[PDB]
Amino acid sequence: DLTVKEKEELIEEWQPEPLVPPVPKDHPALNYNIVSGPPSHKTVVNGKECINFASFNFLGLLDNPRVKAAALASLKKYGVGTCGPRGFYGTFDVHLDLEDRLAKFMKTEEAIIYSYGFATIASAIPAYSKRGDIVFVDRAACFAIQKGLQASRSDIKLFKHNDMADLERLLKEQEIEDQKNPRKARVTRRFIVVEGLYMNTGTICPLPELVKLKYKYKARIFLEESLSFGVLGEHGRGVTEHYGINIDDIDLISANMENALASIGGFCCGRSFVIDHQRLSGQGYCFSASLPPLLAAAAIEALNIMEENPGIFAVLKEKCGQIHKALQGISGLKVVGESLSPAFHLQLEESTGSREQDVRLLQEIVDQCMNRSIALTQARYLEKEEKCLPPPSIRVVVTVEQTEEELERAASTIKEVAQAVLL
Amino acid sequence: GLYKRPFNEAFEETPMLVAVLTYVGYGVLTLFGYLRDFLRYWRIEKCHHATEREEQKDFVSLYQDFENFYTRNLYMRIRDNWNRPICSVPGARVDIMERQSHDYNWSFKYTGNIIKGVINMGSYNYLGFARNTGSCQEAAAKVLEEYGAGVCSTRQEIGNLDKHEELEELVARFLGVEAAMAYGMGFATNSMNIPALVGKGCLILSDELNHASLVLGARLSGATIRIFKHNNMQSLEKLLKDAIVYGQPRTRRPWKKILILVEGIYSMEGSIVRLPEVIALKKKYKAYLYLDEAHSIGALGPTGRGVVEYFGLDPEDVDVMMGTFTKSFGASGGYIGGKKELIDYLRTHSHSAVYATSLSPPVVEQIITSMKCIMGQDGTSLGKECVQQLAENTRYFRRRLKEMGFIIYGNEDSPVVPLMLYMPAKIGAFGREMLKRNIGVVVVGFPATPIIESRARFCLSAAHTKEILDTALKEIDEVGDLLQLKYSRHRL
Amino acid sequence: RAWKQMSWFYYQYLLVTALYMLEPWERTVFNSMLVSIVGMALYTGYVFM
Ligand SMILES: CCCCCCC(=O)CCCCCC/C=C/C[C@@H](O)[C@H](O)[C@](CO)(NCc1c(COP(=O)(O)O)cnc(C)c1O)C(=O)O
Repeated sequence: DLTVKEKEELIEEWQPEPLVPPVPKDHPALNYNIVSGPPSHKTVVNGKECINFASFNFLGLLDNPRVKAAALASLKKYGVGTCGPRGFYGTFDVHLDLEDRLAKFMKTEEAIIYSYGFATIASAIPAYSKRGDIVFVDRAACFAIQKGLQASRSDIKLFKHNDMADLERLLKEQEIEDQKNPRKARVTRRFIVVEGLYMNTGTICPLPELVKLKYKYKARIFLEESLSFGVLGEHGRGVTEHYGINIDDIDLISANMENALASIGGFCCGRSFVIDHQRLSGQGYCFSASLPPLLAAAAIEALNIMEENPGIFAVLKEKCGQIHKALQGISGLKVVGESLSPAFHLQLEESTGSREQDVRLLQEIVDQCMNRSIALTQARYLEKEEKCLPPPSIRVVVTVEQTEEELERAASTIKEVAQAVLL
Repeated sequence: GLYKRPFNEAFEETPMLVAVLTYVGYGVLTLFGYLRDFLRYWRIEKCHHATEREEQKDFVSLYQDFENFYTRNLYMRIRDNWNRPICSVPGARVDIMERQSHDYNWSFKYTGNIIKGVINMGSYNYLGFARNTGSCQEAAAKVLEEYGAGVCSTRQEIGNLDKHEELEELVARFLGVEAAMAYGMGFATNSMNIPALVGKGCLILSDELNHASLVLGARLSGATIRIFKHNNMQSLEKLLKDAIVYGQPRTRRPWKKILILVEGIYSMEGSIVRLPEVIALKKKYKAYLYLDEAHSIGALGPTGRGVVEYFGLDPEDVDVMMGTFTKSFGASGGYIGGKKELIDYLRTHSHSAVYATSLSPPVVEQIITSMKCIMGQDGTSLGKECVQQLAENTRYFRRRLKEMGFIIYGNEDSPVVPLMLYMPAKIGAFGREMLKRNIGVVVVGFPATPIIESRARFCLSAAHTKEILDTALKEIDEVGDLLQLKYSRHRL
Repeated sequence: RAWKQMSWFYYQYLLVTALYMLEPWERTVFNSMLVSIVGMALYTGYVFM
């Protein structure tokens, strides 16, 4: 309908917005932390040597000499790069050996390996769940689960954190809707996506009631254990070994090898029936290069170390209990987590209105502690992208390496700094 | 749109008879798949495919049968060609662990023997940097001994490391852009950095044959997606005009931003993008450009800078320059280069920066060593000879293939060489026959290609000498005569 | 050399009609059906003559 001259005038008058908006906020995240040398116990941060209370290295296998020797041997035999996807001449013997080792360690029929920690649980969910299904996810799920759910088009319902009456209420509403429309009902699939040990809050999900609800209301459970894979249970199998729940009941278990095993990549274990689908319908699996053999050999040697010595879980548990009990009593802060949790949070007891001021106070505490030679970090989130934004918090991570004296001194340092600042 | 040097490409159309035969074969396979499914339904034959547990039989079926129909009756028959395990460095010659199956590829049993010295065409290693010996291996070993394997925190937290700073600065110097940032995986790079740039109320013009990572990244953001024809600048111009004039669909409000996603070299198709025309259109219509150089970072260019140096254009014209280290540099990872403000915003607001683990130290060391080898800062003359040898190998191989009479796709300078098979059974037959004659090849089917177009891909390298190419060409000619794969009418 | 010739012709048959991917009993079923149809058409044509 438009004349031509009007069309060129419309085209020339248009002015797009800049590709990236200006950032006149002086973000603390803009100023990174420069770590000189490996991020291990007694590291150097910003030119100041400090004890590492921030890195996710629970079992202290990052600097174990055996792991380095095994990785060096694999590097000599194969080289750094794999140069191909898993389908096209990218599968080595080390990959199959690692899959077998994981399957035997978790006492599960099959396991699959993803080359990047985020991608495993970012791609597991869309593979099984399609448009039209209903998925019940916990509120405090990590960002990876949220992106996985968004990638699929399935409807999403968020139930309250560790509240089983809320989940039963949602399931009852779903069943009445099911009775309303049976023809749609026969097709829709129900999933319950839950995290083993929550990163954001540092609590533990009540698995037995989840199993009861699954068997009563016919919903398939997807369990994510990024932290609980290598820290919980007598033999470090996971939360399933901690509670005593039979591993058969859980349909799929996802994890990342970066936290405990100290190697890049993730994995997913389950029955062959559910696992075999991911080898074809997993975007992160089919369309990406395989994991380098060096990292796979490092992970295998870490698995051998974990199998040989099961007392490291006990000492880690006792250190977590010790530090968590010691931290109780700070005047201006509150501990958010459970005793068994390796990594937990410290949050302001009474928060000022502006989030930026609270972040500034926490950053001041962190810097003042770093001057005292205890390295701490702050939980980092995306304010806009996060569906449920947790309050700002200082992350505390416990490691088998840290001695009792270091834990006591860190507790006293944080206590003095908090009383100095929050006053 | 000015081209310094002639731009030649050929995409020969499929014969009619071959298309008819392809449809007949696919129909026969589909019908027999129906018959097998019906037989398995009545339990006349045990279903080797696993079934869900007994107490979960009351649950809704996890898999719709017809959804997996292609996997159950089509893919499973010739599964042996893909997922071939190897046990050596993926250089010019690779070792493959032999395997055989008794239940028609349902389950694989590894036999003792291993095939040695197979000529390799599947692995990329364009510049031949995948070796277990050299200066790169020694530097990687030293960094592994010092830093250790893997890091245990995200970049914004304590997981940041000085090696990452050195790698980012080196990448920024290498490309020519002001700043750059590195990432664990190129797929992650796309899927985690497309949503950051564009939001709801923006348009994304995606090429018809874009990578899966780009499509996923576009879907994750709320931007509207419209697809233009592959390397058809008239289609792109029409879409740009209509989008600028009419505006948003529901309410005719002007678009906030218009982003065009293009790739350097399309892996399957094998065609180099018409960059000068794209840049001309982008400047005329005030759009933004996202250039994926995964397959062209090292292969193309007088000194291997990329497609931008191949066309002689200015690096500052491209707004976003993504690349992947895996294809050429011999290490996994990804990177994005651009102006300083873009990199600062990405450092602050990227998903990978916040919720993902950093890149491994030995990998970044090997990348740094490879880049300093190519750039000539090493002091060795090996930087230029690798690129020259790759160019000669590509030209010789493509000319020899075309002289025989196979149908070949893509630009002549493109190192990736797709050869056309066009039929279902020939996909398996070509792979098996080539493997028997001691050459390893890769064949691709319906999941990644159209149903009619089924192709076998070759990825040339600077590692290959002339004699390897000669033996490969002789065996390919013999197999083509055996299976009648010469369809080209122009020159045979 | 004729035997190799007919073997090659049968091999081209198998490649063209996608019988190469199928199991032997499926091949036998398909061949029986095809020859039955061909014979039916032959007799129906002889009806016309
Ligand atoms: C009749 C029955 C026929 C049955 C056939 C079944 C069949 O073909 C199944 C195929 C099995 C495996 C499929 C693999 C697909 C590969 C596509 C390829 O383009 C890849 O995407 C690659 C390598 O992964 N892409 C690399 C790349 C990335 C990511 O790089 P990394 O982060 O290093 O992994 C991102 N963008 C782009 C453009 C590329 O190329 C590739 O190009 O080879």
